[PDB]
This record gives sequence, C-alpha cells and structure tokens, in this order.
Amino acid sequence: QNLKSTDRAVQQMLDKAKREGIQTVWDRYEAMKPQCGFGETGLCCRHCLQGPCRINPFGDEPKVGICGATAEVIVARGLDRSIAAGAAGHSGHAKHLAHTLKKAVQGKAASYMIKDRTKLHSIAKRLGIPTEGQKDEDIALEVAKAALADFHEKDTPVLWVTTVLPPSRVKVLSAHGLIPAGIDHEIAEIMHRTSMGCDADAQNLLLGGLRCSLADLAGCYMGTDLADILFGTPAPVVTESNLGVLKADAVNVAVHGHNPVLSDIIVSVSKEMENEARAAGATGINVVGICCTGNEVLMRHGIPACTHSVSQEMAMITGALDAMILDYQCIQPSVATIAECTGTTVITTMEMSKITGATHVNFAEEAAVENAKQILRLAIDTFKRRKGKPVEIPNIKTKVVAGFSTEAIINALSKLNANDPLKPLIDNVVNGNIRGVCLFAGCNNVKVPQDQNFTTIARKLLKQNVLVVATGCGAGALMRHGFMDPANVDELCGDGLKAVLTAIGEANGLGGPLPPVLHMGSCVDNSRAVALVAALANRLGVDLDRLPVVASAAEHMHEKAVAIGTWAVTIGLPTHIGVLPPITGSLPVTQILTSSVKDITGGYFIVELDPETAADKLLAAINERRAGLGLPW
Amino acid sequence: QNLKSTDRAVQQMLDKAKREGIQTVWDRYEAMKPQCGFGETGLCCRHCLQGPCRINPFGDEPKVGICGATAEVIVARGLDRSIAAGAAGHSGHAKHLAHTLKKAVQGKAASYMIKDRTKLHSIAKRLGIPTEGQKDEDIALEVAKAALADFHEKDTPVLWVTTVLPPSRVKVLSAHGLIPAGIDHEIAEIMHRTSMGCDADAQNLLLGGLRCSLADLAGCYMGTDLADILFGTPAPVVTESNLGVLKADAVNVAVHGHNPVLSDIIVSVSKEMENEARAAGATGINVVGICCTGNEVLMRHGIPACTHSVSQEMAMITGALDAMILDYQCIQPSVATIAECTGTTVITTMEMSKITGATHVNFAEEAAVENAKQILRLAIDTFKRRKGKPVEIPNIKTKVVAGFSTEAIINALSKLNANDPLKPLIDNVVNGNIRGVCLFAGCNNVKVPQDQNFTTIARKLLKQNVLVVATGCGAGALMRHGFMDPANVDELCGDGLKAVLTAIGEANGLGGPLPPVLHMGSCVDNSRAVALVAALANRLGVDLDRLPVVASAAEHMHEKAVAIGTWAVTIGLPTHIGVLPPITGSLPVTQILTSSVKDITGGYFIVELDPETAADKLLAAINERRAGLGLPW
Ligand code: SF4
Ligand code: SF4
Ligand code: FES
Ligand code: FES
Repeated sequence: QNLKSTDRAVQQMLDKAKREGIQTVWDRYEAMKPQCGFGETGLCCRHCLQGPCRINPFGDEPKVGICGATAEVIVARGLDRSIAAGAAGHSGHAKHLAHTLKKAVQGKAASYMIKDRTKLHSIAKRLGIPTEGQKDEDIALEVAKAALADFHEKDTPVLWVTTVLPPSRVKVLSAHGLIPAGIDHEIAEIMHRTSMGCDADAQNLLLGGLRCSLADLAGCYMGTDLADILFGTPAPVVTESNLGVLKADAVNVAVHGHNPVLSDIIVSVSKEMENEARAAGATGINVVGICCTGNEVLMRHGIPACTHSVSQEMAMITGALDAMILDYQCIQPSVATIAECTGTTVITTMEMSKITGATHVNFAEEAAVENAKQILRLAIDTFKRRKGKPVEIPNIKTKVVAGFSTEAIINALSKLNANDPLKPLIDNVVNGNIRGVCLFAGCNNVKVPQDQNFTTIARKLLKQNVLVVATGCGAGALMRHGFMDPANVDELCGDGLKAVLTAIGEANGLGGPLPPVLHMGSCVDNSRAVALVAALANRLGVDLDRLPVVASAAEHMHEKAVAIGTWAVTIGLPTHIGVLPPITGSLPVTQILTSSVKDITGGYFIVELDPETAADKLLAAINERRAGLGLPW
Repeated sequence: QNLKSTDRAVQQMLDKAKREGIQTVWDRYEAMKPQCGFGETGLCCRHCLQGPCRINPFGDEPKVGICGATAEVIVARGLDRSIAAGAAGHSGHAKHLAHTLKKAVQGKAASYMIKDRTKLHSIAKRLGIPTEGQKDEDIALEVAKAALADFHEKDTPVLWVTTVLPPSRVKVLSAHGLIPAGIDHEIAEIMHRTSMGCDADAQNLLLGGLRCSLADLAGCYMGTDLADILFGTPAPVVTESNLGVLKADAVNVAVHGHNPVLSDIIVSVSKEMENEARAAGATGINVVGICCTGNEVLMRHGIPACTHSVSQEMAMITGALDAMILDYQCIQPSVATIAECTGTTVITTMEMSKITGATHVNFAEEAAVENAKQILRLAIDTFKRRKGKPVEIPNIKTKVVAGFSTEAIINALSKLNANDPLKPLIDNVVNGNIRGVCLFAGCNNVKVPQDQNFTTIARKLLKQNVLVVATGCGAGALMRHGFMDPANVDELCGDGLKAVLTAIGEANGLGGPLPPVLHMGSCVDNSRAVALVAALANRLGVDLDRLPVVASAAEHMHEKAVAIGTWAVTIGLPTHIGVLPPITGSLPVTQILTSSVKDITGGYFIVELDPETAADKLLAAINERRAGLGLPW
C-alpha cells in the first residue's frame, strides 16, 4: 500500500477497504491502465463533431487534425481550456462570497457579518474606495460591488489583478496585453478562441492562456479577501491532522469542498448543538476538515484536518464518519457510492454540484443556521445508527501549527522590527540564513505515491535553508507528515533557517520556533503568498522575477491547479510541476512554456517528475535569482 | 468525388486538388480513420491530470472514471462544455457588435452608424428603454449598454431571453430554473460545474446545459439585433452562389468567418477602389462570401456566395482567389497552408483569431476604412502576381433569392392582410396548404457527403407542403443546389405550398412565387426564426411546443451548432440532428435528450443519421403537433 500512499493512516485504511471489497481511487486507476497516450501527450481534439481527431506523436498518419489543426494548435487549445475551467472554479467561489457579503450588509442574511473590519478598510483603500465618514456596511457594499464588477468588461481592467501586483509587474503584463478585462469575459474568450476554426497560432493561444490565468489569480485573491472580511483573517493556531482526529464516541462530521460559506456556519452551529448530540449518546459534534474547506476552518478556527485530496475516501472507510458535508470542487463522486457500505450520510448543498445517490440539502445564506441544523441532525441520526458497531480509526495524527496569513507573518516579523517588518526577512535572505522562498501548492494525484513528491522536495529545500510555505493539499501533505510541528525544526531545517524560525518564534513569546513549513491556507489562499512576495518585491524595489522565490505544484491534478501554475509563471516565478500536463505532444508548446516565456514574464515552468531532481532544479532556480541580485549562494 | 460532396463544383475542384497533390479536409478525414470510439461515444474524460479516463461502452474494465465519474456524468459534462463553447462563440460575436455600436454613437468610429432607425426603436421598446423625446444616439447608447449588461449578473435576468420568447414559454423555463442570469456567467458556471469533483448528477448537469443554451440563444438574438441596427435589416435580394461566381478577370476577394463588422466595410470600400483595381488590369474587385460572414453580406447586399463550410478550401483550389479575409469561427486553419500552393493571400483581422503563416492586419473599428484599403491592396497585389496564369473556375452557379428577415416575411405576408399579416400564414397552416415549418440550420460535416442530408430531407418536406426556412450552411447547402431559385418551385414544392408561395409572391408584385426555401440568414440569424415562430405562437395564443414547427441540424459539426440544437429543444421544438454527438455511451443521457426532456420543455432531440428516415420522423413530429391542435394531417 506504500506504492499508493506514503501516509501510514491511509495505508491502514487501504488494507481495510481491500479486505471488505470496497473499490478505491487507486483500484479505479489500476483498472484504467494503460491510459490513452494521445490524451496523455495532448494530441487529441474533440472540439467539433468531425472529431475525435488524434495525432501520432511519432511516425505516420494521422499527422494533423481534420480541419488542419496542427499538433501545436491542438495542445495549446486544450491547455487553454484547462486554464479557463480552473479560472471558472476559483472565480465561482469568489463570486459566491461576493454575493454573500452583499446579502449580509443589505440585511438579508443575519448569519453573516463583517467580522474583519480592518481587512475591509484595507481592501477598500487598495481599490480606491473611500472610507472616511462612511458606514462599514456601505464600504462593504462598495467592495462587494467592485468584486462583482471585475467579472465583466468595464472602464477599468480587473482590479483584483492591477491593484495586487507591483506596478512594474503590471506594466510588463500590460505591454504584452496580458491584463484581464473581466474574469468571466476572459473565460468566455478562451472558450471562443479555442473552438473550431478560430485561433490557430500557438503563441497567440498561449498568450490568451496567460491572461486567463491572471483572471484565475484575481478570483483567488478576491476569494481570500472576501472570506477574511466575512469570517476573519487567520492568525496562528494549533490543531491536529490525519485520520486519528476522528473520535469513535462523537458525531464525526467532515466539511469537504472549497467554499466555507456554509462550513464556517457548521462550525459555529455544531457547538450550539452539543447537548442535542449528547442526548444521542455522543460526546458531542466532532467537526473535521477534508480538502480546502477543511483548510479554511483549520486556518480560522483550528478545526483538525482529517485527510485530503486523493485519500478522501479513506475517512469513510474508518466506519466512524457520520456525515460528509459537500459544497463543490475536488469531491470524488465515488463517495456517494462508498457511503452505501460505510454508513456515512453524504450531503450536497450547492445547486450546481449534486451527486447521484447523495442527499441534497438546499443551502441558502438567508437560512444558513436552519440549514446547518437540518444537516447536523441527519449526522446525529447516523451516529445513532452505528451505536454498537466497531470502527477502525487509525491511531495516527500529527500536531499542526497553522494560521499564517500574510498579515500574521508580517505581524510575527514586526516583533523583530516594528516599523519595517519585512526587513528582518530580507536581511536573512541577504546574509544567506534564508536561501529563498518556495511555495508548495496544488493537489495530490493518483499517478504519484501520495505525498512523496511534496515531502521529498520539502526535506531537501529545508536542509538548504529555504523558507517553505504551503497551501491546499500541498499544505495537507506536509501537515500530515509532521512538517507543521515545531518539534521537528531540529530534524528538518538547516542551521540558518532554524536560526530565523527560532528568532521569530521566540520574539512572539513562543519559547520555541515557528513550524518548519508555514501553512498559508486554502487553494485560493495562494493569493496570500502573492501578497507576501509582492510586499517583498515592493520593499526591495524589484519585480517578482528578480526575487529568489519559486513555486512547486509537486503532485497536481485539477484544472484549478493548472491555472495556478500558469499564473505563477505569468507573475514571474520559476514554477515546478511534478505531473506532466498534456503538452509533450508539441515541442514548440513545451519550449514556450519551459523556455521562451522567460522573455515575456520572467517566470517559466520546470517540468520534473523525479522529486530529488526537482529539488535540485528548484534550488538551482533560487540560486540563479540570488546571483542576479549579486548575493552569495 | 461524389462520396465526398454532392456539389458538382466541389467535385471538380477535388479532382484538381488530387492531381496537384494538395491535401484536403476529406484527405485528412481519411487519414484519421478509424476514429477513436471512446471519443465518438463520449466515454472519455480529460478534465484532470489523473486522466485521461475512458469507459468501455460494453464489456469489462474500465467501467468508471478514476475519480468515480460514471458514464452518464462523463457524457453530460462533455456535452455541457460543448454548449458553453458554442455560447462563447455566438456571444463573443454579439459582444463585439455591442462595443462597435457603443463606439459609433460615442463618435469614436465614423465608419459605423445607426443605419436601421426603425429596428433600433423597436428593440428599445422590447427592452423597455424609453424612446419618447430621446436622441437616437442616446437610445442606441442605452441599447448597447443593455446588451453588455446581459453578459453578467444584475437585477434582471438575460433580457435577450426573457423579452424575445412568449410569456408562457418564459414561465415554463423559470419554473425549472432555466432562465440564464448572465451570458458569460452561465458559460463560466458550466466550466466550473463540469470540472473535476463538482456536479456529478446527469439530470442536474443537463439542466445547466439547457440554461447555457439559452445564453447562446441570447447571444444569437443580440448579434442579429445589433447587426441590423448597424448595417440594415435584410430585405429580399437576388444574387448567385457556388464557385462560378468567381471571375478570372477580377480581383476575387472572399470574406470568411462570422462577424461582418469588417466585411460590411470591405463591401462598401471595395466599390470605392474599383479604379485602383482597374489600373492593376482587373475589371474591378469581386467580393464573394464564404460561411456566415458571406451570408451576412449576401443578406444585406446581395454579395454572391462562393462556398461554405467543409468545402471552403475549394475556392482557393481554383487558382483565382486573390484574398481570403478572415475574422473568426469555422475557418479551417489548413487554408494558411494551402495558400502557399494556390497563391491566395490569407488575412486574419481579429486579435484572438490568428493562423500561423497567414498575414495579420490589425483591424480597429476606429480605422476600419484605412484597414480595408490596406487589405484590398494586398489583394490587388496578389491579382497582379497571377497575371498570365490559367485558372480553373467551375462554370457552375445557381440563382439565389434571399434576404428573408422576419420583418421582410411579415411585410410580404402583409400584402395579403395588412392589419393581421400573420393570419394568412396561419390560415394556410390550418387548411393544410402549409403542413408545418422546418428550419434547417448548422454546418456541413466531413462525415456526411456534403449537402446530402439537407437536400434529401428538404426535397421530401417540400413535397409534403412544409414551409422550409434555412440559415448558415444549411442555407448554403440549399442555395448551392437551387432551392432558393423560384424557377424550381414547380419541380420541388407540393401543390398546397406552391399555391401559398405563389399567392405571396404575386401580391409582392413579383409575377412569380417566393423561392422554395426562405433564406433567413447567418447562424446568429437563427434568432430570426425564433422571432417568427414566437410571433406565430403569440398570434395563436399557444406556446412553441404546440406549434407544427421543427428544426433540423442535418449535418452539424461546430460547438455553436450543438448549442443551437440544444436551445431549439429548450424553447420547445422537435430538433433533428443528422450527426451523432458524443452521447451514445450513456443510455440515461440519450433517454433524457430524446425522450424525457419532452416533460420539461416540450421539445426533444430526434437522432437520425439516415436522411430519408429523418424526413419521415420530422413529418411525423409536425403531424403530431397538427393533431394536438385538432387539425387534419
Ligand atoms: S476542431 Fe479540428 S482537430 Fe478538433 S475535432 Fe474538429 S476537425 Fe478535429
Ligand atoms: S475528472 Fe475524473 S473521469 Fe475526468 S480525467 Fe479526472 S479522474 Fe478521470
Ligand atoms: S484518443 Fe484518447 S484522449 Fe482522445
Ligand atoms: S480515448 Fe480517444 S477521445 Fe479519449
């Protein structure tokens, strides 16, 4: 089972699923082999009903699509649609939060409110919305209206791009025509330009893709901004992760998906219903997190993380998961089928994300508390049904220190330098105590033994004094393997990095260091890493493509992650990807994405499937940046 | 060559291409065989990097996608993305026209103007925009702003749906939650809901698809509305079609693509440059049309149609095509490669639609006349280069009477009944002289011998007194085979239909009948057929799903055509499709689309690859409607 996952709790549940005959994502992967090589290489097109068209990577016919689409056109068009689909997910998330904020401050959903007034005001100032002599409710109404206006063409470009990146970066992007005009506008233009008989130039296609990836960045940043206003900016918290956070004697309720608009309500309502759960025979309601909704409530509330991504079915296999509350994105639909064997009540809540065989509860922000009670009562019924069953919860968990929003990181640094909080970090970059910064982002992928790339690359970077931050299921992988426990700083971190984590931690009263890896939140919270890197760029007076900062989507799967990797490249970062996207069928497209895009944005993709080699390549990229700043390395 | 195309001029050029070694769309199709069955059946998914996933239609594993996506989920998700991509094309077209109208009435593009003031005012009244005591330029500014507002969420739903369909139809759709909230909003929501780990219920997925198809209908209707304002509502015109409209001794310039914003300028500027062309040794500039841009200028100006769709390369093979002026959609990118052998200058003009190896001319509405002159001068240079070459223009063409906008049809009918123009048509439906109405729409497809389905079905319907209207390449197919020549009414039409076409034609002073088939314009002008059918519904006081009206996308290929067929079903029409979309891999999805959608919208797909059988099925559908109205059949 260790070829399937490096997580020992997941291995234990894979053994249980096997002897009980429950098919898993790994079984379904095995049943798919060998996978189609045309699709793997990107040389397949189904964009019209003359298709499907394919192109042999090498040899004889077919060499070209029926309409004349070349290999480079077909590869670029498919990649562009992946970017647009990812942008559509992150921006649908953000749009939903914008409507929730609008409802809240218009008196239509009393369960929701302005919880972070400081964040609201700083966002308004960044957008140029006036605060002086304005009610908060009117400032917030203005912010929500500005968020919704960024989805369509207007007199300004997308402000959640142009106001969040350094001005020099905005100028470089504008010179290449890469600034998005509207989030949904760009998504639609990609789908238009990639349809049959439209754009057929690989460079032109990919430039459109870079612009659409910035529409995705805008959605990520909008989502983080609005969620912080509504639910609070994260601050450092201590919790636990992995399957051992389930409790056989409680009602175990997983919040799963990405948008925390209801799951944040579940967290607060679940506390209210403790006595109702105790009457059922439970100690209470044990809310646990899966995937990014789990990351959201871990970040703000210290809700323990149960599992992530590829291993999500395993939480059900314990037999102790009484409910799984779903919104959308990265939910394996298999969970609706597995629930028939495990007893779990799977509940969908979003109109546009239903799963056949799961129970649907129409959630409305206007009725959020009532909805949460109905949902939790289904969970309590399920707990009662399994009175007197044995469960197998692996006795495996890690300690997780998290909550490192960019505001929290700046506050932590401010204890070393009150009026110049970024300077102690730059100081230690300059003197070599911090070699650089690497963001781990993205998913797990059944093709990669779970967490193997994240942990293997992270161990090598930390030994070389790289400051490592993480989001999404990259944060999930690192947290489940102890990388967010400060007790492991001695084992994991080089001396220079240990010195810095220790100095910051001790100045924040901890008597101990910051954790080896800083958890900066969910997938949309990749925008937080942008905010930190942009602040560093502005303080140093250079663009992002001169900073010793890299990203690694070490095990990515989702179209969302393809979008994130593309905007990481677009804003100027060397961006490692540890699974092949469908690009190997076109050498010209691969060369643009790995080499010549350097001349446009300064970032570039680093394709490397071997994690040890990837770490060497990421260090090389960091050190080349150091050399370009005239620093030793 | 008759297995490839039923058009004799195309056959002649296929022989020329063969002996000169020029590869055609039919050659590239042959080189694709056998095509992938997973893609043909819809049982393939590449929506994440754990893919590609496939499902065996029958037999053993794989039976399910790696994430657990079932066959019905995978089929529905792929179909939904096809609909969204089509909506993105039609609405990008309409958006471009909305910005052009806005520029024109704000003094920024003097080449453009309000040419149809009556249409502008009637649109404003339909939208509830006040006209009394308003300048035209302000009414138009308001109309363009309303058009742009329909692309995003606002206080109203998409008005180019709710104000163009009968109120009873809007109520039925609203009850099922099918009214679009914003055009690009729906496109993005489809791409979100279909991404990995999101919507996984086939019925839910397809309901989203129906709503997105209405976003496409809105784009079509907006495009027709704005083009009529800017360039004039079509009225009956006489011209010619097929390759013989090229002239060896003129500068032959093809306008090709869909959006006529520049091609309408080409038409007027080309006249201005006659003397400049004569100095080159040409008789003048011979502008000809390909695909829907060709249909636009045929409809408004009587520009002869050269060819359509699948056979577009053949116009180049003549050796006489001096320039091909492209905007976007349905342009085979092969044309850029063929031009190296045929001498044609291929010119792209739209930023998001470039083709490698073609010359690009940045077109701006602000500089449209200057751009047109640069483009036509490249064409005149090309004509000079082929002085003293032999060309092979097939001496084959048909007479085409066209220009049947809905306003023109109502005006023609008004000569029989001034205050009640629709009543003479309904009268003849009731008494059986007109059995019903069939709209032919959509593309040609290399899988179907060119025009064979359109002509075979049309001949049978016309003999059975069906009133036949056509758009796009369905109009192209019928016009190239003589179906728009009134001289063929005796041969083609049943006695009842002949009587009606004759009575209308004679009352409009013609001394002869209307043509056997009424050409209602381009693909977006399918909205004109909706306007006519909606007017008939309102005059009869019934919904569209009670009218004896059907549609046939007899040879369709483009994602745009999939969207059109889906909204034809959604507004209540029996809708024949003559090529299989990728749905046969899911019986539940096929049953929804061919049977149970009747219970939601009253329309339904009729899948029939055999054209003789399709005509029998379309007649059966028409006659069932007649019976439901208590009419003889
Ligand atoms: S768009 Fe071109 S390459 Fe794609 S399926 Fe259609 S004919 Fe084939
Ligand atoms: S979304 Fe599911 S079915 Fe599609 S490629 Fe990914 S794992 Fe396979
Ligand atoms: S041929 Fe397998 S992905 Fe299309
Ligand atoms: S397996 Fe051929 S279309 Fe994917």
